[PDB]
Amino acid sequence: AGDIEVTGDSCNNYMLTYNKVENMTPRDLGACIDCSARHINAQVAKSHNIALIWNVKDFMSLSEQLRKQIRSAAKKNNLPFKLTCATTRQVVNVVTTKIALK
Repeated sequence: AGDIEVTGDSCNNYMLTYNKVENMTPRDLGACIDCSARHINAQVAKSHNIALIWNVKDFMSLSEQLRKQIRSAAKKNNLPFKLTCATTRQVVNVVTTKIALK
């Protein structure tokens, strides 16, 4: 694979709405809920200059299938994807959707 930027600020565990919920395995769905991952619209993220900042341990908890799907969606939409060891969450100033089946 290769290089991802590593930042030191808070994470958001945001993933694009292109990664549909019904297309994940029960394992990856549980991992997203366990790390409180949220859905954000791509054009919504681009206007607010929002980057995809994932906690390293939380990103690791996802299957490699979904891990590649998230970074591929960010690249497709010219959105930066970052990793961090920070566990503090980004203050949410943009509308996002909780990932669940509800």
